[PDB]
Amino acid sequence: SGFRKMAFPSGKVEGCMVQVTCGTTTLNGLWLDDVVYCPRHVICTSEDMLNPNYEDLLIRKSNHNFLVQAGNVQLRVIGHSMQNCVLKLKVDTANPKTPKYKFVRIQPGQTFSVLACYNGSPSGVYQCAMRPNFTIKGSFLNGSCGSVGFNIDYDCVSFCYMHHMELPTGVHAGTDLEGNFYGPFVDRQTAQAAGTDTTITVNVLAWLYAAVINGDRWFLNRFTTTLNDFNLVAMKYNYEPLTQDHVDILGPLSAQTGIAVLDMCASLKELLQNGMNGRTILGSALLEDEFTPFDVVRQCSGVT
Amino acid sequence: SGFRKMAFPSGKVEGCMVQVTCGTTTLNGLWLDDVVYCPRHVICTSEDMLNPNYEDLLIRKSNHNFLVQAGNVQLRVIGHSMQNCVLKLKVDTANPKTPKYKFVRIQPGQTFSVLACYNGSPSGVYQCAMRPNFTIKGSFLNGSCGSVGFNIDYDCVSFCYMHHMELPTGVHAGTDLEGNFYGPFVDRQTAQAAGTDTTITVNVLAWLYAAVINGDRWFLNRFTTTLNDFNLVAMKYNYEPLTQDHVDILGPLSAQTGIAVLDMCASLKELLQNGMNGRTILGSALLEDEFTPFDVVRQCSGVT
Ligand SMILES: *CC(=O)N1CCN(Cc2cccc(C)c2)CC1
Ligand SMILES: *CC(=O)N1CCN(Cc2cccc(C)c2)CC1
Repeated sequence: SGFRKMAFPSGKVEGCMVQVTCGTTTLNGLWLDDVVYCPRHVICTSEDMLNPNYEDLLIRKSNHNFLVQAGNVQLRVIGHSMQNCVLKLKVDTANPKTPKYKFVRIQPGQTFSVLACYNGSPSGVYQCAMRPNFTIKGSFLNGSCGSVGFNIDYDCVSFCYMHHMELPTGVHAGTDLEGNFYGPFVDRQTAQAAGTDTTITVNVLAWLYAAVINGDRWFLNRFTTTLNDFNLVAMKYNYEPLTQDHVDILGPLSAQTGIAVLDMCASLKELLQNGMNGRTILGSALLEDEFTPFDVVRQCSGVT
Repeated sequence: SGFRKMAFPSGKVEGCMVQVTCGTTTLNGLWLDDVVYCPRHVICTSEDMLNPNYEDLLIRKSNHNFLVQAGNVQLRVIGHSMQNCVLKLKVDTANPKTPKYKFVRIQPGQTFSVLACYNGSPSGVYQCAMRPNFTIKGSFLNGSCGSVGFNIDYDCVSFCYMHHMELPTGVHAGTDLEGNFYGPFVDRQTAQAAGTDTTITVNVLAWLYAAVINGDRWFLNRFTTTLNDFNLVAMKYNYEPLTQDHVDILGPLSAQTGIAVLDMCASLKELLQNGMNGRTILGSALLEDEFTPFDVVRQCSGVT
């Protein structure tokens, strides 16, 4: 029993982190096989960051200008290329700690673990969600860029995020491992405002299911609703619209608890309309939206 | 910027987890050098758990009855002993992945990471605090026993917790790695109620400092207080008394922010007396007490 904001064990990713230095700029890289992936802004001075021409800046860089250190051992760079907003550095040595891996581009509302790193060294691990506005609410200081987000399926790491940017509002933007930004963001020191941070409705409902499974049941009421009726309330409260696909995805939690998805929708409706009245659910005084239905099943079933 | 509930990277501990099976009971063990540490209740049937005599039960067990598996490789048990509520299994092979380590017995209010494991396999990592009633609010299913809590100082893992028990109220009890329970709990299926779960005041104040550093400042007010005056309010709200030792420990956060500890006490006082009025601090609608002053400094300074 108990329900915690839980990250994947980070060991397999820890074994992949390196330091990348180009001139005076140091950030983190991800060493998989004989390729080191890092943000392309490693090649910039902060002077460059106002309006960098990455293709022009990269012409001035040779393989020997990319200093790649894995622990206290230097890797030999034998090629480099830009793919979107990441650099790929070819090294002469396959990472012996390379796990089974994939590169995935996640959807908004999907959760992942971040291994925060500085100078190629792991500092901590936490759980994030890709927000509906394609930002993430992370914990990233200067030097953290190139830190990655991932999911683990038994022995396979799916890398979904690399950290590139802090918006002036203190939220985070980054890329998949093909170097494509989530959302409309660019690796430029410019006016970039996030859109509406809407609540991930399917995640809240999953977490209400997690609450019932763990004995927090005070919010269960006598009501039901319809998708259309619920969605009128969701709109009013900046909640994502709930789709039949979302209902289908909650089916297993519905089955385990015997609470129909639309009945749990009606509980959520009353919580939105009435608030918590100073009560808590799984130790929270607000509705948590950074657990997926898959996350709730996993934590409630104990998958390794 | 941003502030997250952050666990230590778990790789060094992942390399230490094994499966221990005694007859039909399987839980987790911690393999350090040539010793596997696990809860002594591995030797019980659930029949035994009402009033087990561990010394008598252990007489019936030989080295060959303790099946220890590290990945899919079996370890040879060459000795076994009971120390308090843990078994120490001597194996013929030093764990090659043994990190620099210590065993520490933590104080209430201290935070640590848990690597939740099932059948010797890591499932997830989260951050806990030893509560003032010597319980922890964890996420532990059947098979999770022998999962450990730890802190990391650069390259040294300090193991502070092993998971043994769920109280009927769904909170968690366990031992240090000398097998001494935190609090008054016993490894017996009996009536064991937790005392008052008081709020860790010094941790709340640290997290208010973390909020100010990260731009959440609405709760800062025009007031100060005294330790004695604050402590009258702390008592009323089931907050731990604040000591001058706590004030001394907050000194660095005081210095960084230029907010006197007693001024931040007066902010906390008004928050206790007035509530959040539907506002949030670092994405929370309640006062977070599972970050130590050391944790706030680390996350705010980026230690690896
Ligand atoms: C994440 C990290 O380490 N950072 C330090 C370098 N910064 C460079 C930068 C890139 C893109 C936009 C801006 C404004 C700055 C990024 C943060
Ligand atoms: C943590 C875990 O894996 N558990 C399964 C075995 N249970 C045995 C037990 C020990 C002490 C008290 C009780 C009531 C049960 C513990 C939980």
